[PDB]
Amino acid sequence: CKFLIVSSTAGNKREGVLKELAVATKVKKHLQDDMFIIPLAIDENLSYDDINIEIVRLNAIDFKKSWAKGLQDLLDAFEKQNVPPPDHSKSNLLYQQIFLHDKQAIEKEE
Amino acid sequence: RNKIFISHATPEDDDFTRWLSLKLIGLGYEVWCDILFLDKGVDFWSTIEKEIRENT
Amino acid sequence: AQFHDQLKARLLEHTIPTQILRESTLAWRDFKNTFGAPIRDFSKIEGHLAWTISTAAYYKAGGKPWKLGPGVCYLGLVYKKIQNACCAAQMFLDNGDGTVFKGEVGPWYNPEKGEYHLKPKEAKALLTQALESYKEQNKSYPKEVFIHARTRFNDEEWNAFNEVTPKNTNLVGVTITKSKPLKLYKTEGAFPIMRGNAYIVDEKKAFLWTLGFVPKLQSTLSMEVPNPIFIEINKGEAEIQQVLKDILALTKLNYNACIYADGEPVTLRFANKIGEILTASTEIKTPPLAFKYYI
Amino acid sequence: MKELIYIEEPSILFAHGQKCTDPRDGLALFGPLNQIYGIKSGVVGTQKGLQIFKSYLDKIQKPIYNHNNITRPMFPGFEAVFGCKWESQNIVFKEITKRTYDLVTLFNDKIITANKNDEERVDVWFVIVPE
DNA sequence: TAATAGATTAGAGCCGTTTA
Ligand SMILES: [Mg+2]
Repeated sequence: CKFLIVSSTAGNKREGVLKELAVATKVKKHLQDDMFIIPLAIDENLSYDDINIEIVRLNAIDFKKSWAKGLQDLLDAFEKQNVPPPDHSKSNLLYQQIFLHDKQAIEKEE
Repeated sequence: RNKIFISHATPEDDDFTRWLSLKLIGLGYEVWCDILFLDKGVDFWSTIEKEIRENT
Repeated sequence: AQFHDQLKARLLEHTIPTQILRESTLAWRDFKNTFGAPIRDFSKIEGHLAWTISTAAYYKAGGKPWKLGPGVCYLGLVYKKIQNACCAAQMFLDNGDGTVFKGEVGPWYNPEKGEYHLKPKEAKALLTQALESYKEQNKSYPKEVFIHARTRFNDEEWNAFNEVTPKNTNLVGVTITKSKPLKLYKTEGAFPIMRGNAYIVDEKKAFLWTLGFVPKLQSTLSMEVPNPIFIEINKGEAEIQQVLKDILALTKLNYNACIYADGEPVTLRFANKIGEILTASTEIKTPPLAFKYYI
Repeated sequence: MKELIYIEEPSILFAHGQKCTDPRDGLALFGPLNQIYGIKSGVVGTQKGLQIFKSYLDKIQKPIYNHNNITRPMFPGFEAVFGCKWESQNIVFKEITKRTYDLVTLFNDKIITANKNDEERVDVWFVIVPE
């Protein structure tokens, strides 16, 4: 439904993110909706200049200061764009599946 | 064509424009402000043109 | 030397949360050793620093950062040398599952210079204060009173405790000792023993590694080699596994910082802090008793 | 060869009823239990101390990264973690321009007069002590 | 009163910031 692209200094010129952004703009053109791709600018050193052409045309969300204000911008933009019962238990059970698999107490005699 | 457009300096003058827009919507008039109604992740200049010369 | 504690003691009369911040902490870059790196090298911990103080602020602004997961009143008491002054810190679970983590204050004065044991009258007063605090919070008397300290409980104070207590209330006394020289290493890996392991010595005594390697952090709560804390059930009847689990839970209440866990019970640490603050200045009737005025 | 039992690490609860192990990850994932609306910061100190606290608060609003992030998790930001405003532009400042006793009484009197006389409410006073 | 130990107890200080 939406494509948030991180717009840090490293994340705006790397090859993989560039190709993902390119196919994102292609599917945006296919979907004929301008409310698809959202840049999240987080990096103090990276100004609104020097940013990639493929995202320079679009309106970024200011995550440079107070990441939570950018989070609120993301939330009310999603509500304004009809982006489709919130349950934090899903994230609670998902946090240790991926982020804690090399970091756990596995049974082994020591 | 039924819309009101308010242009302003973005970094400095926001409180006045926000208050003016809020009062205008309270009065029933439809308004468009870049710090209130300009969507995120959208070509801002193209939408400003559309609002200015299409519905204003 | 006694600047912070006496500031807080003088501020105890009029209830105002306060946080003391040394200028060398907030901006450690500009203060230097005059011949190289700054005096307080906080580069590796700056974000962690920005964590801890934030929680401290959020703790002293009336916010509850986290709860714990009934009918058990933990009472950790610590002795202060001046005459001796015993000051305690209590916690339990409210009927709404809220973590009541107030104190047990109004320090009790044992006149002996080195007897870290409360007199029968002072022990009775401390215990009954804890029981009525529990009564007014949970509407009922506690089912079990897990009373712990860094000192062994002598016979006369134990008798005072069990005569001031009411019926159907089992209280067990626990002794926590730090710096006990049992340096258990790990033969295979280069990282010390993982945190949470317990070596049982007796049905009443054991060594618990409340600090050490944390699998979740891929590192250690303690530099060098961890020092297990000795947990002994000197008084009362309780299961040592249950006591170890409860004390591991109590090692999660460190609201004075934001750290995965601390090596000693937070009840004892906070009782020590409030006792030092109380002994810093003159006697004050009915101290505030909530830790936001001390930590 | 004595057997070492294991006590499962206790889980601390957070907002919405979710429990986590590390206070940092739990705070940055679900947030604190109760919500306060913000911190009315009070500063008691010299002008340089106020400037230092101002700068550090402004840095606190934005994320700060540890040198090693896997062991000690980073700070997403106070507004990101706790969800209550602690901006630096809402500070009640009190400037200061037996020796320990008098140094203590200076800040004590400042806090007493600012909490008694001043109309601005301070959730918690931060004694920014020089060095 | 002094001393010689062990067991506990308590303070204070002091540096590093948890091996990737
Ligand atoms: Mg503290």
